Amino acid sequence: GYEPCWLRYERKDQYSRLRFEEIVAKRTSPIFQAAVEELQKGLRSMMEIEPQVVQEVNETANSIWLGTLEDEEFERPLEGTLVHPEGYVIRSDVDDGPFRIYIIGKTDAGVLYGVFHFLRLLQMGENIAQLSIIEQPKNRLRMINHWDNMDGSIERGYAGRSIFFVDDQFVKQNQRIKDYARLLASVGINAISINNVNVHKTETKLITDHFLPDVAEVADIFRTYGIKTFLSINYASPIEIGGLPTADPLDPEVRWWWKETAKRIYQYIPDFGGFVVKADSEFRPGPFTYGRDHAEGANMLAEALAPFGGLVIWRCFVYNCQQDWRDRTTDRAKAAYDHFKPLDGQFRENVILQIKNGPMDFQVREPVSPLFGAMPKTNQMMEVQITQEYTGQQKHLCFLIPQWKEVLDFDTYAKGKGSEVKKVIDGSLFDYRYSGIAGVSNIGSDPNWTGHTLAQANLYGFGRLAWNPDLSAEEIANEWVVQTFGDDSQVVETISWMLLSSWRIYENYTSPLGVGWMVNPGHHYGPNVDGYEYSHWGTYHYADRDGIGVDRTVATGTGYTAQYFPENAAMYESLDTCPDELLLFFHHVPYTHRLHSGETVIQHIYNTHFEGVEQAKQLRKRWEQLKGKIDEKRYHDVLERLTIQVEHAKEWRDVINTYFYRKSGIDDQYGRKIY
Amino acid sequence: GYEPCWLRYERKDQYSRLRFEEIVAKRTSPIFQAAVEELQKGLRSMMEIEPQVVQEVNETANSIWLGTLEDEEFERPLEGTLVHPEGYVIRSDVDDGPFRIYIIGKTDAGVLYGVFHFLRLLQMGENIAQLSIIEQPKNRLRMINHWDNMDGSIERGYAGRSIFFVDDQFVKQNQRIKDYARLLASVGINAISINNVNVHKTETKLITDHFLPDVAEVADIFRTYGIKTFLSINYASPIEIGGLPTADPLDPEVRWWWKETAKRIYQYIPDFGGFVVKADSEFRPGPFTYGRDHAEGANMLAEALAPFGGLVIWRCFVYNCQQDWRDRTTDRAKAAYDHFKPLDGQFRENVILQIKNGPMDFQVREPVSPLFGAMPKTNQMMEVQITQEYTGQQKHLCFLIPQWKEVLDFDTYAKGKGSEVKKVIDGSLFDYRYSGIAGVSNIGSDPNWTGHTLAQANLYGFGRLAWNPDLSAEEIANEWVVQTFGDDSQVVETISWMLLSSWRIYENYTSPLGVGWMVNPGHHYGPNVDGYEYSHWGTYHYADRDGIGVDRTVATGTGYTAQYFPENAAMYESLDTCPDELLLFFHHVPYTHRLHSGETVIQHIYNTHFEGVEQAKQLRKRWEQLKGKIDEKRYHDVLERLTIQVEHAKEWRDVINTYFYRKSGIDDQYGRKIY
Ligand SMILES: O=C(O)[C@H]1O[C@@H](O)[C@H](O)[C@@H](O)[C@@H]1O
Ligand SMILES: O=C(O)[C@H]1O[C@@H](O)[C@H](O)[C@@H](O)[C@@H]1O
Repeated sequence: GYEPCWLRYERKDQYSRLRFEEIVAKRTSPIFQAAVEELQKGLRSMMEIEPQVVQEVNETANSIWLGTLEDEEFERPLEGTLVHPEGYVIRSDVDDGPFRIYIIGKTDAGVLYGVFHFLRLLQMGENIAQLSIIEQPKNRLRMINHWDNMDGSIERGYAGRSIFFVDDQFVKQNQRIKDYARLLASVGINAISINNVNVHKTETKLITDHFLPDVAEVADIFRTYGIKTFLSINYASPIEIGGLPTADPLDPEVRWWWKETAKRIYQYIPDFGGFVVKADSEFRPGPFTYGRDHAEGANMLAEALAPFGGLVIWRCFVYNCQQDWRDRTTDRAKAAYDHFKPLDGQFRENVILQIKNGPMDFQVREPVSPLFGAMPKTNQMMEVQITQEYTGQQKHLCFLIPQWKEVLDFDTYAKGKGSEVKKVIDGSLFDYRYSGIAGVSNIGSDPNWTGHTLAQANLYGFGRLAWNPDLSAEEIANEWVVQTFGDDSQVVETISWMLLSSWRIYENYTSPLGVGWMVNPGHHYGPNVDGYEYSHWGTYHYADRDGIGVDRTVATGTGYTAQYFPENAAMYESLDTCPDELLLFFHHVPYTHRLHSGETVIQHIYNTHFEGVEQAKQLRKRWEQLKGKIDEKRYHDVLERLTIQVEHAKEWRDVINTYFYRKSGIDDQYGRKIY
Repeated sequence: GYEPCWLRYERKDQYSRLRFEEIVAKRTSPIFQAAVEELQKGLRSMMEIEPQVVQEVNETANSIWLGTLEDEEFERPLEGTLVHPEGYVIRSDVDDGPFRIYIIGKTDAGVLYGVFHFLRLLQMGENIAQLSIIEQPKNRLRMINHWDNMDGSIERGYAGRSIFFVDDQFVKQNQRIKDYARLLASVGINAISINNVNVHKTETKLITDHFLPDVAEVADIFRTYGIKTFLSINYASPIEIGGLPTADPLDPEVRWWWKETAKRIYQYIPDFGGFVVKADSEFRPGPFTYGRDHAEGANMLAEALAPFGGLVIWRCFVYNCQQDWRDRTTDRAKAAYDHFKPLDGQFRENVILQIKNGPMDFQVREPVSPLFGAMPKTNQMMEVQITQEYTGQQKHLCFLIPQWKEVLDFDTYAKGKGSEVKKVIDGSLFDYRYSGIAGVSNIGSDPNWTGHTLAQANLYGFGRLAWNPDLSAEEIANEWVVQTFGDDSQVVETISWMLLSSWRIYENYTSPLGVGWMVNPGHHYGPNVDGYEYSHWGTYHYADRDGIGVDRTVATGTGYTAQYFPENAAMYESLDTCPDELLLFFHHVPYTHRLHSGETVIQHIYNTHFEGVEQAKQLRKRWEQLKGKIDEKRYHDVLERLTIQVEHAKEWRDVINTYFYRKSGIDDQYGRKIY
């Protein structure tokens, strides 16, 4: 019914087989059982072998051994250096006898991640005669957030309907949820929230007996793949389901009601991860409704979960969603830092502030949120958007891994040089107890799971970066393409090229120089330069007949640059050093202002919009050269979306070029067609 | 549960009573019974009298006599001149004996309209000692179109939910539908379509046995008040409910299926009015879907209804709803004439083309649709929009009667001078068998029926103009206000002033000089200059840094002016004679172009937007001076909307002024505040 994505386990030829007679499973916990089952599946499918599962080694049998440190006869120095619970070692025995592969995990989940790594090696055709591998995740939380509603819709879902819910209930049975867990665990994802952060009427009851048995069945499947389950919650639940007159977190009965709710959930799900919370945002209720701050409001929930080891993931996407467009002092980009930096040191230790990559809202380019690096005493995790709300909605190709690496490698200088975002959220810089990264799911019930076949690369790559942010975009694309489309070197170079250039191509024909937006309101797809320009969401470009851009300087504008540490604040504050790609985010400038590229701002706009369309056509041409080397169905699936992309890109190009010709009155340098 | 609107029948003082002992009802048909009942109701409520109903006159009793010509002992010369079936005469007997009032109708419905006229006279405090009145409607069809959906919603409904439907069924019982019929009949409305022109899945079945008993119960109530019932239909019904493979009107089985459907409906409703049809518009299905023209498609339905006397009301709101904004040759304003003028002479005589007042879509100002006067061989009726989709959505006050009179009195010169639109649609100019006017309903389940209490004036005035287009706006406002709020001369002058100036006030702060639109897409409420400017609906202003407007001239633009007869075409074709209020509909001009008013276009925009807000404040101030002379509830109801209006008007003013300062770079002459 659906694609295997990157877990194809394609049958090898006769020159690429392995000889094994036994799999040694030293434990029989559900996680180990899932790990053995994946190994049997991959070996049968790739190697056409079915080794017998045993729980003690046969000293003359060729085998793969699965165990933790405490199951080892001899604990060797490599595995002895593991410190992370989900770490593992893979090593080939250097005896001249039988062939042995040891997969040694610090814990059961480490064996599962090691089993997927070993199968990854086989899919990629790597020689395993002499493996010596050690792997430990850098981020403790490696999470997916679902925006799924129980009516089956998905908020900002471009890949079909919910695979969890339909008709205000759980889908019964679950085979697809198991394969989804396999996919998530294969790239190391260890946590999931199954319901929309906008928690509506039915979804509020997910924390009540009416639905907890269903929640628990889903949690049972994920637990087997090392994944902890979370629920997004309605902060006003004490009123809406508890019959309380208030949801004030300082009200004693409210506090008790959340404690009782927590106790009840842990009776159904003893390892429940915790709650995700959108509060006091976009008209969703929160502590502010009762005159309290977010430390008071998070802490109350945190105390309810604390006896059970749960976590509060408190989202920092908070801002004035009723801004007066006339008010040029108010800057939405400043809101999250101004709201949360003052609260550093006031939160309970099982609270994690979840912060999007940028301070606005997942635009094709945004500078990094200044909150990263600014709260040494508070756990932080980054939120990225795998579903492409403003990056093409899986109609346009957009591999997001390069952008995420830019954010992850951005140096905040919080503790001087070498204070990259990745060190903030991996908890090493400030010693955070809990931290990491989360991504808003791009899947849905479409058979290819992500809408665009090539958007599978974004779910894959999210997981790889969450495991190790230092992985290059090039090697992540290489692994994904080889596993999903095979190892033909023309196929590999071509799709890797498409992926790696796709984000830049889409940026080129959409909003210029980091100013964001210029999208149709509502569904957010396609060009509309003035779409929100006189609205109340805080999203303005201020374009007029002379110039464009948001003045966020301290010298003459909103002062947003001061939220950065001095090295970055100065870079952005000055007109002459601000990087071109963010210029209009930080400065209001005349259309004739000359960029570092030598282009005027206006001619830059024309150039990237004309040239972006030419690059999308090139994306399609290169895919077409792969006909015959890709199966017909996926070939045509992707080709159809690239053609949709090329046609829509022409619209972006012409709407933006005409808008700006109409305003600026300045013609294209090269005389190209502006309507 | 709801307001009586203009049928308050307020108790008179002791110096304003009438003495009657009998009502003489010469017939006992349902219409007469409804007429007697209304007279008893009004006399009891106003006069505190309950004359006995009798069916033969008592020669010594003071009485009101109700009958048709054939019930008269003596048929007098006045009533003898009646020719229209719904005409009536009211005359006081000039005998010195008992007091007698005769209400003599050409038919039963004429007696009902005469009964409402007589009660209108009493409400207004007129001396009835010596009445001699003759009244005959000018428009044969005086119709209301409902945009009600069976889920209870109303498309472009700003006055609550449907009073007909809820939960995909009919509301059972019906008292409110009876009072609604009383209101419609009091202003002479004689036809109604109860369901949205956009006919969705459930609504398609309104022509099937599953719902026809319900339709018929509603039709029974309306029939008693002289109103014929119509249904809007889904042109694709032969496929969606009939199981046919096509809905091609030339397919023999499709033709038969509509004949059978017509026969079945007339078994439930023997005087069924007919069908309203939106076809080949806004993605709704029609003949074009099968490669046929609208004469072929209307005629097929017309033949199905013909044996039963039904009518096909075929809407002319047809256009390219997938226009390329780049294509400046295509002009949505030309579409209806180009589609239907070629078909003159091809339609069956029980087809009526229903044409909106203007060629775009009910904007605050549009020139008159050129189809009026252009089809001597085809019945035409005009469609107006009583619900205020683009004229303030009943948040802003907008009495539409002055605009409708401008359209009605517009001289097409189709047969030389004196070829006003009103003569086209009343059928006198071309001898149409069936013709008239329809209005899209502004009511809903709100207790005050129209959302804005003062929008009741629009339903009232629609009906009065449909009866007699020559009535002045001043006397319609005077009648409505006196009946709804009483006769205090400060109350009367004030509300009449508010009504009569409201449309101009709202135009002043919305789109300038007839160009239309500049509304938020989707719900269509409030300012958004570029809202549809790069969309596919054909609605562009072409504003740039130098100028604005649609060039619809023959000399250099779309040639739309040529659709008018020569006298109007030349007026609009020339830059110097085109009236200011339509200038940007017809010409693209520089912001510095000087109007007949002496204003430049840009300064005109600034002036009317600043001054419009000052006029809305004045609307509120004048209503406030009426406190104490209006009941508290309606006083506060209206005041709340006027305050909403004033605040929203400030938004319109500032968004449009800033947009145009940003584009034009030209400051306000007077130095007023432009953000
Ligand atoms: O992050 C959030 O909560 C919000 O992000 C926006 O990008 C999106 O339009 C919303 O659907 C969502 O609820
Ligand atoms: O007249 C029509 O059919 C259409 O008129 C528009 O003014 C309105 O936006 C639509 O809701 C409607 O269906």
